Amino acid sequence: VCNRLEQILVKTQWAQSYGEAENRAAFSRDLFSELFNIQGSSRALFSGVGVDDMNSAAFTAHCLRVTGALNRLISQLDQQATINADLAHLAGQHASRNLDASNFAAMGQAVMSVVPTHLDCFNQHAWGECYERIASGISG
Amino acid sequence: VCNRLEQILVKTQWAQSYGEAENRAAFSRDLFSELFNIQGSSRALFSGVGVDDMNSAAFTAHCLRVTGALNRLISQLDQQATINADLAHLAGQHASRNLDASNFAAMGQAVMSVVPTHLDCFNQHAWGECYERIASGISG
Amino acid sequence: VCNRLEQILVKTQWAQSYGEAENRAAFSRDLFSELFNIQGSSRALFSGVGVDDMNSAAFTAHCLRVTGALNRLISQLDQQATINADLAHLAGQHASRNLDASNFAAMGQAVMSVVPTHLDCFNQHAWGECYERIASGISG
Amino acid sequence: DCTSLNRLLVKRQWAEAYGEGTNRELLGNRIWEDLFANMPDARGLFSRVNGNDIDSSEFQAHSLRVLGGLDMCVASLDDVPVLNALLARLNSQHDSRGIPAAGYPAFVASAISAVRATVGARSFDNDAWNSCMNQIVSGISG
Amino acid sequence: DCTSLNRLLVKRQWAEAYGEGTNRELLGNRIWEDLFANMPDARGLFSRVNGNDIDSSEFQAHSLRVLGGLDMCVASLDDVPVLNALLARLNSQHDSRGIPAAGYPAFVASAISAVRATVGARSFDNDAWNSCMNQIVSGISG
Amino acid sequence: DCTSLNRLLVKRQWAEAYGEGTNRELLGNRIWEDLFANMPDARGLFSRVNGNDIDSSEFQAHSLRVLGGLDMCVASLDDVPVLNALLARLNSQHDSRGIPAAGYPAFVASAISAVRATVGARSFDNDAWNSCMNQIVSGISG
Amino acid sequence: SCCSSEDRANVMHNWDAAWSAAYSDRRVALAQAVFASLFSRDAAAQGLFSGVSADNPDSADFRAHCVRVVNGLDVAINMLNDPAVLNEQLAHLSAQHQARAGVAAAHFDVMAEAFAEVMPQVSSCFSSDSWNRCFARIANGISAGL
Amino acid sequence: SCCSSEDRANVMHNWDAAWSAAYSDRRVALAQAVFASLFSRDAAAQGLFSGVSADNPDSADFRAHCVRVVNGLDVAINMLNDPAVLNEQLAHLSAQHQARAGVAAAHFDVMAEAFAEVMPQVSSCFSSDSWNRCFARIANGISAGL
Amino acid sequence: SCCSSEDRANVMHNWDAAWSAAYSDRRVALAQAVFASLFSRDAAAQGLFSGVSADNPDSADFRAHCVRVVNGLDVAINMLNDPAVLNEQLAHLSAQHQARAGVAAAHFDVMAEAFAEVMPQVSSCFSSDSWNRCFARIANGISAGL
Amino acid sequence: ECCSRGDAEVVISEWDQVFNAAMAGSSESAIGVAIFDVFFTSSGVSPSMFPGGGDSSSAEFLAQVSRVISGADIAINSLTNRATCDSLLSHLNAQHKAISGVTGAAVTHLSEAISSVVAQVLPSAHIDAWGYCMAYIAAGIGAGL
Amino acid sequence: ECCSRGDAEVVISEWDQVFNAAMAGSSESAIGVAIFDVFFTSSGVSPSMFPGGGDSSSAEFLAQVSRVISGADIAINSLTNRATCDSLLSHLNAQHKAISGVTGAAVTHLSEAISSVVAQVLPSAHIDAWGYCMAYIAAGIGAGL
Ligand code: HEM
Ligand code: HEM
Ligand code: HEM
Ligand code: HEM
Ligand code: HEM
Ligand code: HEM
Ligand code: HEM
Ligand code: HEM
Ligand code: HEM
Ligand code: HEM
Ligand code: HEM
Repeated sequence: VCNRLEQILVKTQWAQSYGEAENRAAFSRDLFSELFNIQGSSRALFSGVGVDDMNSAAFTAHCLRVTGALNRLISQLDQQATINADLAHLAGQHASRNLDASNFAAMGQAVMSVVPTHLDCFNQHAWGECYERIASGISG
Repeated sequence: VCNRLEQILVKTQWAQSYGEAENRAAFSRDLFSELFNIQGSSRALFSGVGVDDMNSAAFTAHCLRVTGALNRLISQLDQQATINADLAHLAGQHASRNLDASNFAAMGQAVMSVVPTHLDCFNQHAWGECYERIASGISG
Repeated sequence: VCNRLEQILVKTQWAQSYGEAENRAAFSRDLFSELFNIQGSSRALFSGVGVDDMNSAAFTAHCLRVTGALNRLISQLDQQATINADLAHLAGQHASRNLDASNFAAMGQAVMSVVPTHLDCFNQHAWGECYERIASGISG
Repeated sequence: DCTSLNRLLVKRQWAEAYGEGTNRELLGNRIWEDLFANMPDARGLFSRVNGNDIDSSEFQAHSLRVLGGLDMCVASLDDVPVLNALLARLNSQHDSRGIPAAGYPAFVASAISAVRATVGARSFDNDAWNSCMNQIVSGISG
Repeated sequence: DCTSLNRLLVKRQWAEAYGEGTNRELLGNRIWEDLFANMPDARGLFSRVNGNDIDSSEFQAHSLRVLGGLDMCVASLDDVPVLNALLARLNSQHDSRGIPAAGYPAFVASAISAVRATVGARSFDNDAWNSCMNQIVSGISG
Repeated sequence: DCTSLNRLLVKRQWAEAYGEGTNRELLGNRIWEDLFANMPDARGLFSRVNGNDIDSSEFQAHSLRVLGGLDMCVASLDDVPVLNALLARLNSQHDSRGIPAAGYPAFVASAISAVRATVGARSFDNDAWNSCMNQIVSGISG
Repeated sequence: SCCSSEDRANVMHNWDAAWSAAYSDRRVALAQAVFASLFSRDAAAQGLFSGVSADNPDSADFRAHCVRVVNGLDVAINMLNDPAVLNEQLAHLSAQHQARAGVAAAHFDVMAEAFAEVMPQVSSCFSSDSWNRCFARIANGISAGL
Repeated sequence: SCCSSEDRANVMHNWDAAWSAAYSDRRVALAQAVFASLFSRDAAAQGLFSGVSADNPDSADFRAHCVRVVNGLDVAINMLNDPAVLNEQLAHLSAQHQARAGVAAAHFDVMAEAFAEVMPQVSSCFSSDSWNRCFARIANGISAGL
Repeated sequence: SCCSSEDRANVMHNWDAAWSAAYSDRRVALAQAVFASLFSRDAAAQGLFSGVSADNPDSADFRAHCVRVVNGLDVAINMLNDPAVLNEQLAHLSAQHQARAGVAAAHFDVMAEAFAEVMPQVSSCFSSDSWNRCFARIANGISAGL
Repeated sequence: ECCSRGDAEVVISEWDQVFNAAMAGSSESAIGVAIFDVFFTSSGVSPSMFPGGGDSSSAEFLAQVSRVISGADIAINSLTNRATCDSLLSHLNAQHKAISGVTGAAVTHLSEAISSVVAQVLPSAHIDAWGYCMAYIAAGIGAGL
Repeated sequence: ECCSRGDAEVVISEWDQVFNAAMAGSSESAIGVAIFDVFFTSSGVSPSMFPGGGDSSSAEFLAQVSRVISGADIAINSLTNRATCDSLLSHLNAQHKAISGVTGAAVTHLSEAISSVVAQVLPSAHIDAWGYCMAYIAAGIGAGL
């Protein structure tokens, strides 16, 4: 899953879609807005980071940490040993958060929702394979 | 799969993404370009409609017939009895074309690729459910 | 000094020069920048309101209170009994601040400096008379 | 009256308010909506051209025929010999149709009011329009 | 009549003239200003909602409630079973209120005239609007 | 009523609808066209200023004199002592002119309606305008 | 042939630029030349207009007939942006010409030639192609039935 | 929380894009899902709607009640640009719900959840944050007094 | 001198900016200063205003006369974009001043000086050249005949 | 030319305003049924020629109606590209040559039924442009029939 | 957020249209007096707490009225810069802590009296935006009171 050719395609489209500076913040807020719109039960899981107001600094900061982690993982997609160690670190952090498989399936569909709306070209096949590569490393 | 609420969302986003007039032609060409880029083995299946030149009138006409059929199916998504009869008609036409499940999975990923690049909002969850609803009616 | 005709002229030109919203803040900062540029010894008098950084919220707030007081006084220029009582209140507040006549002459020249740079028409005669009317009520 | 100068002013302002294409329907609608409101019995005179629905295609064709006839006369205001012949023919198309004599002053008032609303009321010469419009309808009525 | 095609046209043009936000007050004001001018006794029926000052906040809320009820029925024009149930409930809110039977044809005339003024008179289908509006008020009146 | 706050609102909206230059003729035309339509006998009162042709230069000067007098009073709404003296003089110019007592409520209705049409009907304070306009005409009439 | 959207936009503008009531001593000149041309191409057509003094062209009677007929074209030309009303008008004009003995559909082919000869001489900027197709769309609606 | 100017602009546009009378077979679907969700979260609330045949959801009677109730929200949502009129309307709605035995303010908290569950599924482009605050501004005006 | 198109545009804007009914406690101040200046330059002119209590300037009677007179200028100034109506108004004003014993044309030259003294003190942005020519165009229309 | 670019543009715009995927399927079926009702009476073609037998309550017929107007929808939206539209009409022509009973007159009747129904739901429709463009579509579909 | 940028912008624009230095002082006094009249009846605060004793004909009270609305005017015009506005409200908060009798409820009453009087002289006012922004101003001034 997620071969060396697909990694380059996903790295290129992510960097362009994720953008820079405040665009990353609006992108990250849009991602969790789509997550909540897809799975309403996932919103309560973030009650500890100011999810009551999604424009607050506290919740915007959480969204950037998650997309920033997605950013650092995609950045290391072509270094298999490095990303495996990083995903294992993330898997350890998420193990106590009472998450299930549908939580990560909803996050994936949220990614498949927001990423292409900031692009002119999007290969959902490569993104499906490479997101699955990342999510399975975290989910367990 | 594809409940009455999801149908409205998909109908709205399809009509806006598909567009009007020549935009439908460029959209339809982009869809099959992504299909061929995702599954190279699917291109030969269209050798009978001028696929050698994807800007030709013959191949552009075929792309519009397929997306036009997708257009008429989505238009009738909220009339279960009507769309079931139409999908059964389409299933009869495709049964002799030597297609498999991966052909329709690739077409779906192509749809998930081109549709959101013409939108500001895209719900891939609803599109996944409702495309699966349509494709399963044709694939058999 | 500052007859009923001059009051109307000064009220019109002040309201237009002072402006609205953030323009009042930039105007008020410019006024005290010109005051400090005209009389360097006056800057230390404001060490209690963050004058070390003239773009800080604390010093911008002080500049707005002073220009806001100038705004409320000019607004009541045509109500002699009301503005006399207000100037007497201001004279009581300034009596313990160890200010002299040159401090108020420098502030006046600062006003004569910043106000016309936000106008197409400016009557320095009327402004000289009416500022003197206001400043003498505060200075003692 | 309707002096030679009045006829130039009326011709210029008529062409402006009458206009081209569908703008003529905008002027016509102002005329018939005003006429029927001030004289409700006039609508019955147009039962053969669907006067009950002034927005129908049938009545709009009638409306543009009438405005075309008025435009015809306005254009010939400075050519009195031809105007008289145009008015004599228009009289033959209206006589014994049962048209009340009060309908022509009322139509004049509606036509002038519609032109005034289209070109603007300021400096509008009601005397030139009334006098020149009266020369036209006096050749048609009776 | 009010054919299936009429209902699509009325729904489209109603939504356009009705609009969003404060545009709904623009349409409502056209209706009540026309209704009260043509039927001055209708204003007394709205004394509890300050009918003497149609620009007050109290009457505007009432006006938008009425237009909301009409919008409710217009949207359900192609869903006859639900429409009949909506009309039956609206009848219960108006019966024994002392509303003259002439008020409903007059309201229809004002509503259609206001929609016509908002979307444009050219090609306006008075037959579709009258026939579809009559189906609505006939379920409310009486 | 006509409270101190009402007078500020009326002054602001009057100046807006009254405006500058030829915009004053636009407001005046709305007033006289409405007044003469609702009270046709009022036009005869203005025979000396060519009331039959409200678009003539003679009547426009009269119209602007009247609106100037109203503007004069509106501007002094918050200066009651001067207002009373202005109204007393205006009473002397209208007494024994044969002006029916019903003309002043009708003029008030036309003036308010014209201001409302110019500044916009939404949130228009009919109570402030009626109460402040009534203070003005009650000093003129009789 | 089809009178397209671009055709009727061109034809309506150039016609109204010549026929507008804002100008003087144009309608008679244009209308007279049209009928002068019609009689020059179909000497038998003049007999159909014996009630309007066709043998005295400069009479107010014949001038008014020419203006009256050609203004009927102006009414129809300015309906080209509302063909639903145009179809009602062309049906109205057809019934009037059926009640006139001797008026045949081939006469409108001669009338088309008369306009095709007069208009290029009078209209600055004239597109004969657009004119021929949009005149046909109007004339074919009238000449149907006869 | 405050329903800001940007909030109501967003909410009014996305709501009207879904609820407009120009579309068909949307209002019933949306309104039914709202009440289906309400009953799923508060089984006791169904008893308050015994006069509208709540036990037969596909009846024209219950469908009309759903549309009638939700259209009341459409009226209030489109008043967000004239809060003086909205306050008059919310006071009117409050008196009507006080005269209904058993309707409590906590029920509107369940109604908010039903809309918060239905709208994301149906409205392309949906801002739950803006919706939650502007629904609260309307619902708090109605549920005052009970 | 001629009050040009640019003159009256400038004068009408600056006058209305000072005289608008939207403001308070400006008209009396301006109008009083005008008449204070007139009496300062022509002590004999005060006798012509004995019916309006000229010897008690702060009376409501004299204040109303000042406002009434100066507002007459506002009416005339705002007619400068319709001189046909202005000429009708200036003829009307002339007949009213001819019926007043003692009012001479030289008095308007003193009235012009009073405005020329007051307006620069009160109007932010004031063009005395444009004012002098457009006041003359109005005053010459009134003072004709006396 | 017949069905000029300007004609095609206004026809497409008015058609998509009246017919698009965002509308309810019942509405699109109601329009298509009305089109077929008009076509049946002007052409005299037997409804038994179609699946469902012309019955508006038969799901088989509403799907057949959806397929036919969709074919017209695809052709209409391709009107500004004559080369692409010619190919679409040529494919439709080959399909109808293999169908016993399809005549060029009936294809014209159905194309005119489209224009007349559009003008009923959109009375401001450019019916001359509709006539020229649907005649162009009809000539391609029924070529040789 | 409460009193968003859009809310602040419309509040400032409507406030400065109703209250600015180009207006007559009598008009600004009339508005401020009306504000205080409303505040006195909704808060029950004694007018003897203020110089002039609430008497609208006392120059001492009209100056006190001018100072209070001017403080609100300065805060309102600073609404689009929260950092500057927070500092202005913090200074006002410290001043009122040293004043015996000032409660947080009364500060809310006076801030609401501002909004209600504005809506009387400007009936088209955005009263929701006024409520949110004046509540934000009131919370800063009366913090801890
Ligand atoms: C799929 C890629 C994901 C990545 C890269 C990721 C990464 C992160 C990161 C970097 C943090 C910050 C931890 C900290 O600094 O304290 C975090 C926190 C968290 N994430 Fe994830 N995450 C992912 C998926 C998910 C999903 C699908 C869910 C739930 C549906 C989830 C729920 C949470 C929660 C509940 C927290 C802690 C919130 C708190 O601190 O109160 N994560 N995640
Ligand atoms: C998923 C939704 C699909 C729809 C709505 C659809 C619809 C259509 C339509 C309307 C035609 C035109 C038939 C005609 O008019 O002659 C067609 C032809 C065809 N389609 Fe599909 N199709 C779908 C999926 C697929 C996929 C996934 C493939 C292959 C990977 C495929 C392969 C073909 C082929 C080979 C033809 C015939 C080409 C020829 O005529 O030479 N279709 N389809
Ligand atoms: C000429 C018009 C003036 C006006 C209207 C004015 C008004 C004000 C106002 C309203 C305050 C706020 C007091 C508070 O809220 O605590 C203030 C403070 C102050 N002003 Fe003035 N003032 C003027 C002139 C001057 C001048 C010319 C100087 C010095 C050159 C000066 C020096 C100060 C100082 C030192 C403070 C207090 C700073 C602090 O709080 O630490 N003022 N003034
Ligand atoms: C300047 C004034 C008028 C002009 C130029 C004018 C002209 C015309 C014209 C050209 C026609 C078309 C006749 C045809 O083609 O059959 C017509 C028809 C008609 N006009 Fe007049 N008209 C005028 C005033 C009036 C008035 C004031 C009335 C009634 C109050 C009236 C009533 C009618 C009627 C009843 C028809 C017959 C419509 C039909 O049944 O086809 N006209 N008019
Ligand atoms: C399609 C036509 C109409 C519809 C949809 C309609 C709908 C409504 C609605 C929804 C209400 C709100 C009831 C409430 O909340 O208490 C109402 C109130 C009312 N309507 Fe109608 N209405 C229509 C026609 C009329 C007509 C023609 C009249 C009178 C001539 C009328 C008179 C009233 C009255 C008196 C009230 C009570 C207002 C009050 O005191 O609160 N309605 N209407
Ligand atoms: C606020 C209300 C009104 C104001 C301020 C006002 C003011 C004026 C003014 C300033 C004049 C000019 C007098 C002159 O220069 O000779 C005038 C003239 C006149 N006004 Fe009024 N007026 C008002 C209402 C009315 C009404 C309601 C009527 C009749 C229904 C009326 C009838 C007249 C007449 C007949 C003249 C004499 C015109 C002439 O022959 O020159 N006025 N008015
Ligand atoms: C576009 C082409 C034409 C138009 C628009 C047109 C229109 C008209 C009009 C408006 C009238 C006046 C009817 C009346 O006043 O009663 C008329 C009369 C008449 N037209 Fe036509 N016409 C056209 C072509 C022709 C042609 C080609 C002929 C015969 C060669 C013809 C024969 C007549 C005759 C005989 C009359 C009767 C004149 C009379 O006796 O008063 N028309 N036409
Ligand atoms: C934003 C939220 C709500 C709005 C806008 C709203 C509005 C409405 C409207 C317009 C009606 C129709 C009144 C009539 O036709 O007589 C109604 C009826 C009713 N509502 Fe509400 N409502 C809301 C929430 C609720 C909730 C949460 C409950 C209870 C859990 C409730 C209980 C009722 C009841 C019992 C009726 C009576 C239905 C009948 O018997 O006909 N409402 N409401
Ligand atoms: C542009 C210059 C002037 C204008 C626009 C003007 C206009 C007016 C107006 C509107 C009135 C009120 C008439 C009434 O209410 O009955 C008036 C009255 C009068 N004016 Fe003039 N005036 C001008 C210059 C002068 C001058 C220079 C004089 C004499 C030096 C003068 C002498 C008078 C007198 C004596 C009255 C009578 C006041 C009374 O007894 O009530 N005016 N004028
Ligand atoms: C503008 C006119 C027409 C268009 C655009 C059109 C288009 C179509 C389309 C797209 C299909 C579906 C092909 C498929 O299943 O893949 C179809 C089928 C069919 N058409 Fe046409 N058609 C038109 C006119 C007609 C006419 C006039 C007739 C008969 C007189 C006709 C008879 C049929 C029949 C019977 C079928 C069903 C064939 C089958 O079930 O295998 N069509 N048409
Ligand atoms: C939005 C609400 C308020 C604002 C913006 C405000 C602002 C101000 C300002 C600017 C001053 C003048 C400070 C100076 O002299 O330099 C002042 C003084 C004063 N305020 Fe407030 N205030 C508010 C509410 C209140 C309330 C609710 C009370 C009492 C219940 C109050 C009691 C006083 C008193 C008594 C003074 C005079 C203190 C003195 O004369 O020394 N204020 N206020």
